[PDB]
Amino acid sequence: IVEGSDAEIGMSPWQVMLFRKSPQELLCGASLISDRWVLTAAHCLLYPPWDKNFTENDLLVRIGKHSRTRYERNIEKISMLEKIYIHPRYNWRENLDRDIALMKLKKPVAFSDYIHPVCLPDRETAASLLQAGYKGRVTGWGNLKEQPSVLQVVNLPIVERPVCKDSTRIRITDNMFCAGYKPDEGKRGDACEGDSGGPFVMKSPFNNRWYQMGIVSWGEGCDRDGKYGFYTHVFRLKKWIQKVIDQFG
Amino acid sequence: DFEEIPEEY
Amino acid sequence: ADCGLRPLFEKKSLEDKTERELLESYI
Ligand SMILES: N[C@H](CC1CCCCC1)C(=O)N1CCC[C@H]1C(=O)NCc1cccc(Cl)c1
Ligand code: NA
Ligand code: NA
Repeated sequence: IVEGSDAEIGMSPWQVMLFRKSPQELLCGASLISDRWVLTAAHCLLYPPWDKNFTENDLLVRIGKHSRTRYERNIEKISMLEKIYIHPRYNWRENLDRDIALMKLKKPVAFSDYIHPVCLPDRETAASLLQAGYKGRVTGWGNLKEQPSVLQVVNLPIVERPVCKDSTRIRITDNMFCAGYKPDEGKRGDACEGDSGGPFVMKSPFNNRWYQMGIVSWGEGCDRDGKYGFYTHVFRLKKWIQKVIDQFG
Repeated sequence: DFEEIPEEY
Repeated sequence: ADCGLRPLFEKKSLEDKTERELLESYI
């Protein structure tokens, strides 16, 4: 995260770290959506231009974390993957369309003050919250500019789709939205390398619950003036998520 | 740069 | 059931330092 701030303890108890087994290192961000399912970006798992193709056994899930590098004894929990499910129409070849994956845990994780699932939006929450100017929150342990001691947080406004489209040469789809400040806005901030797969969340003013509206997906550079970060539109791929869980739950 | 995790896991 | 309600914040009626920035943008 660029130009963010240190998270408060328990501020993002759905935050997950995707952790490589050898060599031991941060792969990606992710989020907890129930006691056995974790949501992330497909590109965290499969990205042939970079020779990335992980299988269950290559990785661990670390939940409840705050510090990036420390083993947080008595707080974090470390989980093994039973199964990875990647969107069957994920487009890694051109624009990262449908950049989404689910991970099923071998065993359920115990909830705690530091470990708790985020909600996924229904259609009316999506309709109400996904509006230009409305701010969400992105969290991660990624690069501080184009590494932090602890989890970082930044609040960013959703940007209007024509602006999103005009800021890039990439073909933008309905399954993405972009967020970030304009040069004329003063404020700045962005996701960056390492934050991939982490959640963009919003707090519903109707029922005061946090909802994950986006997944950190791509950006040309990090916190560049005139450029925006792009997020997978979780509500738009809801059917697929429901299908996977309802079948393999 | 990461603290090692328990052997288990 | 309980999704999206944080033990150290909503469950205790405590607010984090910047959530009100989000609320204020929901115009
Ligand atoms: N710079 C690339 C641009 C992407 C654009 C779509 C087509 C593949 C290349 C990119 O963002 N990639 C290439 C592979 C993964 C992803 C990434 O680094 N995402 C992390 C990231 C960085 C900054 C902002 C965000 Cl929102 C996410
Ligand atoms: Na209400
Ligand atoms: Na920017």
